[PDB]
Amino acid sequence: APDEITTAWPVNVGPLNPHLYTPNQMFAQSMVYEPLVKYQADGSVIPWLAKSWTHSEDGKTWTFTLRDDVKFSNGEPFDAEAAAENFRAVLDNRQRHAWLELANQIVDVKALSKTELQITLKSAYYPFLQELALPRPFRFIAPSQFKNHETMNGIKAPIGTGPWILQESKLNQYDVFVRNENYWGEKPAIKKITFNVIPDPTTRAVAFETGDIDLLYGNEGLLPLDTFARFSQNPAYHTQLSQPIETVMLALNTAKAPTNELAVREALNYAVNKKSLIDNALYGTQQVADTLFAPSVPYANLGLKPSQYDPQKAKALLEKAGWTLPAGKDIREKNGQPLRIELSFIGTDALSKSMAEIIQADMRQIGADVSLIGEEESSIYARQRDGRFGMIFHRTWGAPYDPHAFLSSMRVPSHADFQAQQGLADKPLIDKEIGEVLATHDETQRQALYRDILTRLHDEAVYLPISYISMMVVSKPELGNIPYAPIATEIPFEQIKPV
Ligand SMILES: N[C@@H](Cc1c[nH]c[nH+]1)C(=O)O
Ligand SMILES: N[C@@H](Cc1c[nH]c[nH+]1)C(=O)O
Ligand code: NI
Repeated sequence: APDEITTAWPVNVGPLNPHLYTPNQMFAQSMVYEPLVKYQADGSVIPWLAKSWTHSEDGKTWTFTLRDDVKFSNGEPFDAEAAAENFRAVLDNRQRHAWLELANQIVDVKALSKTELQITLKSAYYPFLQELALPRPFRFIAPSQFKNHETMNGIKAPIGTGPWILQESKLNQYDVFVRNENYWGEKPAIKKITFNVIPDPTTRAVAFETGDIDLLYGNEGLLPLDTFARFSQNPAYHTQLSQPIETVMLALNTAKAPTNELAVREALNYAVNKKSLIDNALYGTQQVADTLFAPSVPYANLGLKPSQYDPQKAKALLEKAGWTLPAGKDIREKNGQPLRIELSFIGTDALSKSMAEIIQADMRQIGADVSLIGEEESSIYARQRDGRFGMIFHRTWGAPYDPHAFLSSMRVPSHADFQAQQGLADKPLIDKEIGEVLATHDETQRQALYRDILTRLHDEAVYLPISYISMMVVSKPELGNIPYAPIATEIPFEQIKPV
């Protein structure tokens, strides 16, 4: 049928618990569950599940007027008490959400009326509405689907209020979404969406060529990039490559030898030929990243000094730092210890593996011995949180997490960042200023705090920025131009109009 589409994703969508993370896929969570306010391209929010709201004079107590015509997909009603139960179920696992400051800010959530929801905060927290608009965790499953009054330990059926329903899910094969015919808002033209679980990038390309796939949508790992370029030349196909949405880099571990020496981290930053890396691994399709955030990110246009490819400088830095070449070897030594660094990455990811090989070859030219450790995704995430890495692939999160939610998350073991920053003398100051950037209502103070935080991180060579990556689309021409969602982790299926 024309109003049905088939697409692909490398893994199943997961249980679609609205209040957990791995292995739930964010775009899928955003198809089924909804927020109180909805994020916009211009950077604002609009009323969503909340029709309107008011706030106390001190800005700590917020009262939302919800919509009254909203039902979960199973018929049960969405009301303040339902909302209140969700927030409660979230905050029971508050430590897990500590990366997002709103989770540490909510003091109390009370259902006043059927339509009146009251939230109480520790402070007049300015990112309040924006953080409510995020995919997760502050979105709403039917309280009837809790397991023993909790969500943190699992849910029953993923029942939400969103315009899509998870109808069927088969492990390593497919997930199927049907339009929710009792959705409170405008109805999507598409009635059915079938996600074929196809882990391999090359297989995803082949599947598209068969005619069986209407739409591929995702980041730079979606298809091999030489194939995508080929596809873009094909008048029978449609392709798109958005403007950059986020940074891909290495996180260097400042608390683990030898990446604990500033001079090693700087030397590493000088050793990699990023342009050559990008041309070769990314097929010239992306741009070179010099800083944790691109200068187009709010608050990040700071004129930070780029590290250019300079192996001469790199080897000079190392020499001064006492890392010398012993007779008969090409790897440097300091106190009888070889300059070994462990680079961990997801072994099944083609792009990471390819970049890692390039990077390893680059560092060998400065006398650094990089060992590649490709592992399962879960093992990689585990190393990110406990700090068991020398260098680790890492990326930023896109709008609207960048930069504020991403900096916030640095303060706890969330992704790699906290652990990578442990060895820095000024780490406690950085964490303090991050807190202050989230607290201040003065733009001028916020500009300064961002400059100070981002400048330290840059000058202390915590990261090795590689590239700024894009979204890509491959589609049948009959679907027309495919739009992008304001939240980079969401896919705007509800906006696709078949013929
Ligand atoms: N935040 C997730 C990791 C993740 C992958 N993609 C998005 N987030 C976790 O720690 O479980
Ligand atoms: N750690 C948060 C934020 C994030 C956005 N993208 C990846 N992570 C989450 O996974 O929900
Ligand atoms: Ni995450």
